[PDB]
Amino acid sequence: LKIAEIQLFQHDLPVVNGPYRIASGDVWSLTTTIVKIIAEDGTIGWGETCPVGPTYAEAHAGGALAALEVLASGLAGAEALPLPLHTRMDSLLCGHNYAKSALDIAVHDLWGKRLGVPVHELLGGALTDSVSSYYSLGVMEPDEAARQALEKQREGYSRLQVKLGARPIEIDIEAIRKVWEAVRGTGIALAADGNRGWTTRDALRFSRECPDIPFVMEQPCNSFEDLEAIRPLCHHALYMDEDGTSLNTVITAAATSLVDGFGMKVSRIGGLQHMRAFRDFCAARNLPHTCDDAWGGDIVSAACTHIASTVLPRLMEGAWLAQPYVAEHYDAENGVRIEGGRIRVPQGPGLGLTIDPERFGPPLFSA
Amino acid sequence: SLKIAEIQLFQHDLPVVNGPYRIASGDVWSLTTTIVKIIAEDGTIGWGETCPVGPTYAEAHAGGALAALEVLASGLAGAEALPLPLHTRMDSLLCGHNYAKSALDIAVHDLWGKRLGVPVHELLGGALTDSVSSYYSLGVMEPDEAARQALEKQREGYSRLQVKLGARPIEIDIEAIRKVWEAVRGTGIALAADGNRGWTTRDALRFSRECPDIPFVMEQPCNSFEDLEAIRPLCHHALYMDEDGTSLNTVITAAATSLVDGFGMKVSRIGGLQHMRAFRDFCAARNLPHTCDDAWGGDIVSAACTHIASTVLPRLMEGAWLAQPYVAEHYDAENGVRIEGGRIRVPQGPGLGLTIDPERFGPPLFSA
Amino acid sequence: LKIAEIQLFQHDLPVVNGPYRIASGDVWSLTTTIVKIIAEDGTIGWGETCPVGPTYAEAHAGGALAALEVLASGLAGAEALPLPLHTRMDSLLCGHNYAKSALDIAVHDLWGKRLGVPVHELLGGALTDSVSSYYSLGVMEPDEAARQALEKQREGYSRLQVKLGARPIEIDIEAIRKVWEAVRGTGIALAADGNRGWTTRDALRFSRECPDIPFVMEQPCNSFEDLEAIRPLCHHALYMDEDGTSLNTVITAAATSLVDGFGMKVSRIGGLQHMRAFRDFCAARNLPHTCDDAWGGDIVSAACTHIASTVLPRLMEGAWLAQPYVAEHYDAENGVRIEGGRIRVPQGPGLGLTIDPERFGPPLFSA
Amino acid sequence: LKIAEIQLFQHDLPVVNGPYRIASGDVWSLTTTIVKIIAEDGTIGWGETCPVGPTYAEAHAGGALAALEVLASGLAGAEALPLPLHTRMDSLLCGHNYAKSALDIAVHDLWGKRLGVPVHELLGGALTDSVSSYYSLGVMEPDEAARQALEKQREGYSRLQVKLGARPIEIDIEAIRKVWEAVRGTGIALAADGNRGWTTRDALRFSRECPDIPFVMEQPCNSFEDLEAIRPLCHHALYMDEDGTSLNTVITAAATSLVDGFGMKVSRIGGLQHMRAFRDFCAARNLPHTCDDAWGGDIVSAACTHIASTVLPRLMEGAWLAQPYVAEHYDAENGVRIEGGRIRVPQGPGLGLTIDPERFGPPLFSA
Amino acid sequence: LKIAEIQLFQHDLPVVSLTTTIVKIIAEDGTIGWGETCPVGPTYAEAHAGGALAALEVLASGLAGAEALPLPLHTRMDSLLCGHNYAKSALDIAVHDLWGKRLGVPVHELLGGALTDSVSSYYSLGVMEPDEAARQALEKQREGYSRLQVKLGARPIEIDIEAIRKVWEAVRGTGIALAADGNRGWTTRDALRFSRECPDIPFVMEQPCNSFEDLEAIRPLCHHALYMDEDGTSLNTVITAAATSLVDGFGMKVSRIGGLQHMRAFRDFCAARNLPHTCDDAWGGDIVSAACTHIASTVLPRLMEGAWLAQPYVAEHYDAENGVRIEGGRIRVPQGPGLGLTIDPERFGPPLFSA
Ligand SMILES: C[N+]1(C)C[C@H](O)C[C@H]1C(=O)[O-]
Ligand SMILES: C[N+]1(C)C[C@H](O)C[C@H]1C(=O)[O-]
Ligand SMILES: C[N+]1(C)C[C@H](O)C[C@H]1C(=O)[O-]
Ligand SMILES: C[N+]1(C)C[C@H](O)C[C@H]1C(=O)[O-]
Ligand SMILES: C[N+]1(C)C[C@H](O)C[C@H]1C(=O)[O-]
Ligand SMILES: [Mg+2]
Ligand SMILES: [Mg+2]
Ligand SMILES: [Mg+2]
Ligand SMILES: [Mg+2]
Ligand SMILES: [Mg+2]
Ligand code: NI
Ligand code: NI
Repeated sequence: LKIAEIQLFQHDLPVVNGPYRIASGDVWSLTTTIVKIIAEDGTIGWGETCPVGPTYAEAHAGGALAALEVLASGLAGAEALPLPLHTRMDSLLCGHNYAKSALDIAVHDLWGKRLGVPVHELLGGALTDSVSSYYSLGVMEPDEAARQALEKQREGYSRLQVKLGARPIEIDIEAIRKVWEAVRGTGIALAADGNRGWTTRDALRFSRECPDIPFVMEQPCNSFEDLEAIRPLCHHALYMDEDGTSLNTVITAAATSLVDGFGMKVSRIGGLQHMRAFRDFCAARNLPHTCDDAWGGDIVSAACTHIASTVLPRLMEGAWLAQPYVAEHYDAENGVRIEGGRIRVPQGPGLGLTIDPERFGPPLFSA
Repeated sequence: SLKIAEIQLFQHDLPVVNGPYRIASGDVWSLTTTIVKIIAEDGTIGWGETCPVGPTYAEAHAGGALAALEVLASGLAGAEALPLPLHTRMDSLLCGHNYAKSALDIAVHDLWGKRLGVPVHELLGGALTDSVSSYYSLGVMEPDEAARQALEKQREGYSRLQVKLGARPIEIDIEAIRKVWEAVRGTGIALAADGNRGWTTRDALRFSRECPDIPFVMEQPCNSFEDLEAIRPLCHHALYMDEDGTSLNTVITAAATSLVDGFGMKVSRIGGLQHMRAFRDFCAARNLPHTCDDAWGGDIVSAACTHIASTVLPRLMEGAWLAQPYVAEHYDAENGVRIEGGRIRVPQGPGLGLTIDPERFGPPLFSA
Repeated sequence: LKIAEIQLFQHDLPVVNGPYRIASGDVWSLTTTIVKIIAEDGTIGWGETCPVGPTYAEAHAGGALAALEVLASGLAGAEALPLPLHTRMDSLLCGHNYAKSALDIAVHDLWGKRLGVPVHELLGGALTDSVSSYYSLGVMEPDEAARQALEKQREGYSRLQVKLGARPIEIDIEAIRKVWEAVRGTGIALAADGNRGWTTRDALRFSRECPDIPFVMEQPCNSFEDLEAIRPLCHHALYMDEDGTSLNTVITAAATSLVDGFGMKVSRIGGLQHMRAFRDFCAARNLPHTCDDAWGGDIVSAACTHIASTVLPRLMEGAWLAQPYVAEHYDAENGVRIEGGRIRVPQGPGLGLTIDPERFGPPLFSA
Repeated sequence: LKIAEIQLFQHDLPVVNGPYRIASGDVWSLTTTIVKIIAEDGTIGWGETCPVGPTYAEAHAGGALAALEVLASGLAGAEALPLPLHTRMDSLLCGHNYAKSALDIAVHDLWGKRLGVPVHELLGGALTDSVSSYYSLGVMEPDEAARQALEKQREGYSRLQVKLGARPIEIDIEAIRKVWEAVRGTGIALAADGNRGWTTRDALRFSRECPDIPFVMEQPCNSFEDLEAIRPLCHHALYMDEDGTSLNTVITAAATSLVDGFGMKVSRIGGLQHMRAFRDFCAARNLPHTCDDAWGGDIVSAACTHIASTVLPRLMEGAWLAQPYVAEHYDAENGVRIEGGRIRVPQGPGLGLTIDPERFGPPLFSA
Repeated sequence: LKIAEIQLFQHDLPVVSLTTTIVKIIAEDGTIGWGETCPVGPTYAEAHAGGALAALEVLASGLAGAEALPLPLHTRMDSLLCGHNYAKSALDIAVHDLWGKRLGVPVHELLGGALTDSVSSYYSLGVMEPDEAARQALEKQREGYSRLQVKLGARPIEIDIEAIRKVWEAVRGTGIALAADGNRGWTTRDALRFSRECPDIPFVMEQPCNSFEDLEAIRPLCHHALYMDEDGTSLNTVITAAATSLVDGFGMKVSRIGGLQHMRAFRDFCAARNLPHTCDDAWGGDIVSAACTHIASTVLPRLMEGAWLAQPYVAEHYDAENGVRIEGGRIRVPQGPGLGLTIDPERFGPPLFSA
């Protein structure tokens, strides 16, 4: 089955209860980029990519659109299968995983609709009908973080990510301690996310002062080299997030045993094809990981949920979704949502979405 | 959610045409293959196969295949016929025994493709090519004769030659590789020197040191992972792992430490197509060439290897070796894959692309 | 003296007060595989191998029988001595140490009977007339683990292994702490056996939270690579168990100083010939080790007791026997047993057992 | 002096007598992206960035424009100095060095015009009035490469880069051998550029077969990890080019002594501010390097020539310019050009260019 | 069976003399076992005849009542004296002799079972003029030796290189294995040169330099195999060397490693790691040579680089009938009980020392 046409759209998503505060930069609203692939038989597949602001990673909305124009321009006539798609995409544009991801998601949607099976089947088969999620607390005053921590634990979340940084480390330590005192005993898993915001000096301190607090340190420092620096000097587990920019890079990290796990985003790694290989890699190495993306609506969230359902539950640290912060569903009936801290896995063909072909207005670009 | 309703096991002898096939770790005259038939609840069937290359090549043998498949089969009825649910269930029934698990994995991919009406290569992500390269394996033999066969095989169209060495003085192995190279230099054919675990580090160092002018890769020259690590910083020839690549975990250790420049990879050793496709993706990310082989087998094994090989970037695919030229019979005489002009046409039918008579292998040895 | 005939049998050993709980898979009852070697003069030697279920290690009862069939089929005519035996066995079948072990044990039994000396003499000579043992606590409720631990210390065991895993690490930590509370001050040695069940994340936490508890961490993680990962980050001693699958691998581990000691099983290493080499390696390196096997009756237990008797007591962490969990003795008079937490070493020829040749019924296979 | 306005333009540059063949992908024509910064007093500075096709690196013309739109939109009121500029740019957009480079170049042009001094003075002071260059031979038949090598050597180039790859390694070896047979005896420097195109297998072979040929191996393989893999196994010097994506990564490479030198592009490292730091790092480490960019007209070429003039000549491997492949000059009088294999350094204020404010037509974007 | 008495003797072994030290262990039933240790003079290793005797007096004085088995023996010996492996080796050999005699089986059976009835040997060429070495090399190849060790050093590296090239030219085509033994005599500077100039000559470099550290220095810079000899002073050190893959093989001496009990462990270690090794000792008569031959017979022949014996340089036998000897470059393995020797209890005269 061949790609006949590709259409590109953008749409705004304002942060409900915003802003969402991250040490690398806060977000109040997001411009998502939507891909529709149309097959020669008229069937469609949807894809999406939505950077969380322009400073979180090497990605932005205008960049997604520009890269997708290049990719779309060379894709008519290509087979709508993941390996042929990626081979063609790599021949048109180097890098830009986050743009490539949107086309990859759309191909998986189209493929599943063609064969009449859910994307999770195409990814090897779901191991579960519902997946755990985790809640991310933005950088905030310690007492409020403690208050929300308990609130989200009572709502059913199995894991809590505490965002830190962009302020003195004293306050970050105060925050993690207060959150811990609020939720200790509940068995909820704890991640301290520095979002590249800490010098090695302060990362060493954070771990050294808190041996009694069972957080994992998620991307505390700004580079792969700084993770290597602190690894032999921190007795807490270390997780890579922002630095995991390719399958190659994660292979370097986990075979050198630099980290004990990953925050992983579908768009950063280049789509479900590479996310599936990443999952298989982590399973082989017994390394827990999340199944996230940067931001987005129903399309992104469906993609993450489908991949998350194929991960051994003990290794799946949770699928984080932007859903609670997004005031819209592209598909009000079937769009995934967090319920009791968990997410029900879609069972329809493809991503499990029915979205009107003209939902996102006239195309910004067609090829 | 199509479930497995019944599993049947069989064994069948495959005598080596023009045998024996000579390896440093153990010669082979005839091989016992183990066949799995998975019957789904709608009566659709999937075939799988595993056939160790004698009992001394690797930690695997025909009797062991059957015994492990009995344990796996006994706990598999009612399982979903999808790769991840299958492997999760299999791992809950029996630790290790990748070569046995591989047969069930292949059968599940066959059944899955038939249910969906698509070839196994589609299920593995999509073929990049309609035909794949192969390589010829010259057994350990007299040097001038190795050279004569090497040229014959090059002229048949093989893109790559594997020269089997070992179980004799290193002097002779060096003589062989030089005679072979003299015969084919200038044809551009790729060259692998396979020590088949047979060299001490002493002799491996010598083999590389004496032949900088011969562009072989050294395939599994020594007996262990540690010995590969020993010679790696002291050999200026590329090094490939084969026998030591016993799990996804192990190959990840090897390639991210850059111990090797490539792999001979066998579907059964890695535990089936599910793991082989992850391995493929790992090699693609690392730009590491690899083969797509298995130990031995008939049409079922050979189809499995051809399907995965079709999904590899041709510049990284060192060839799919098949036992086909050494196997007198085809299970499916019409659709069974075969080597023609040193290459292999990729099957396009649903599943593995085979139709095998349900009673081809006689009554089941075991059913569960 | 040459081997004239080999006979194979299987026998079921139901777990007394079962099941025995392991993170890698629990056990309710076990099929043991018995080897009888008949020499050309009619003298017999017995051997045995019994995996602890099919998921603990790469070994199962059906695999033992299948491998022993191949080995037995090429063994008539071989000298009944350890090196000629292993040389012939390696020419017939690659690997399968647990099967090869049964034939090795039988050869040592036969050899000792021919020469009129105990197996411990053939292994270099016993250093003691009784050996220490250790008790293995299955995964259980922390308070009950603590109660059983004190009870076993009071029986006279010099060491306790606490099995952990297949549940949240919080509970494993609660268990080790409560066990320690119960037995501290008695000087009983403590092992915390993760049985390959912990991610590196959780292994780091287990050590980090408990510097005050003198456990060794026995095989906390699933691979050699994960042991390498946590080694520079845990201040507790690390022991290898399941990963010690050959003399080659042990040499890698202990000369890189990856571990401070070993759980070692006779079947995993391939028999008494390799176990005595292993013992000599540990003595040269001052590394303590156990002298165990997976499971089995009188034959396995005799083998473990004989090798254990030749180890310097300060390095011998104990010989664990399945005996207390096995209802029946093959030789009720001479079969070894744990008394006051210790085991009296047999002094008769060979393994020190006399088993009726028809004890296990007719042979399943003869060659 | 503050920035009052930023204008963005694009312009076509067809490869004179192309294509220019690279393993990572050939080029027939390039779209350049031009920046004009206007200060509050009306003085202007010009900048430029022109990726060499979309597959050479993680950069493309559409991406340059999209990123520059984001950057320009937040730069009004910023001080026209390198550190204030980069600090502001980094607060607006993560990464995208190739886009940031264009604004950096425009800032240096403006700054030099305000102070009445050449950019090379602002960079610390030129050490020479003319700089060496090197000629890059595209991938071509070995016989043709050898003849072109001979012609360029006789023309006066001090160094030749031979582009290789995207074909059997046998042909690359034939090519470097013939080039060597042509230029041995002339003293010209030789670089063999694999352009990320070789597996480690083939890179090992290329070096092993040619110890008598004094090439440096420039970026033979596809990743930093692959350079690390071959480094202890190749007796030829190794240079990094494509992998040198930030000052951070260069520091990792040269302090671990992974490489003996660099091909460095101004746009990849993020502009003249970072190129100057890179220059100082190479001087401290005694590591030779080029002063190139990916492609471009007079603006890019001026920037490269200015930085190149400040490098110790013995460490300056040459400033490669796209000029011979570019039909037009933005400033026909003052635009730099290669003559006798060398480049005369401009001496006017700023970059030393006068370009009509309307040369590129109406702005595509203004902020 | 307990040790009742231990007697020590010294004897001047005439050459074709060196002071050998003989141990007789007498069991309580009157059964005797013979052991021996004989350093090659005082400068080759940290060992000498006077030291052997002094250490053996200490060991003998605390051994009455000990069990005549290898592990009880070594446990008691280590409790009486630290190190002195070469002295301990003599008692270890005597214990194995006595044990085999008691059970009526050869030492090779007690060591796990012989894999062959005859073992390969190798010839050691002393440091000599290059043309002479080449002439003798061919001579010894034609006698049937499967391996040739060329001793080098104590002179300019230029001449060592000339010597190895001339030897190789003389014997290439015969398949004889070649070892270049630097005898700790080369600086790393010269060891690097020796390998670098000779990639075409298939020697292994046996102990080229003076320390373990120097072997570590040259290992990543030499494309020739490296063997350890003199530095292999304990099982512990061997484990360090071979698991770090510092070397590709060993020259190993029974006395240096502390006797047959430790040599057997070393053999098993090399078999696990696929590392070839010799089975030698420093010097000695029939007792030392029997011990080496028994352990050598239990090694996989492909891994056994040869048992070197002092026998052709020793002008007498303790047991002329059963003493091992090299014939056609190989050694027939003894088959009688113990070491396979019958030596008169009064052969060496009255004890120098008894305990
Ligand atoms: C919590 N996230 C998954 C959502 C944001 O995009 C930030 C990210 C993270 O873990 O850093
Ligand atoms: C050539 N093979 C694929 C066939 C045998 O199974 C041996 C194997 C190899 O590469 O060694
Ligand atoms: C305690 N054991 C010896 C008995 C089982 O076989 C498990 C084993 C262990 O230490 O893991
Ligand atoms: C020679 N260059 C500077 C021109 C192209 O942009 C490629 C580059 C290189 O060195 O690879
Ligand atoms: C050849 N040896 C065994 C005898 C001498 O004692 C020297 C020694 C060696 O290999 O160095
Ligand atoms: Mg994060
Ligand atoms: Mg192979
Ligand atoms: Mg254990
Ligand atoms: Mg370059
Ligand atoms: Mg020596
Ligand atoms: Ni510490
Ligand atoms: Ni070299």
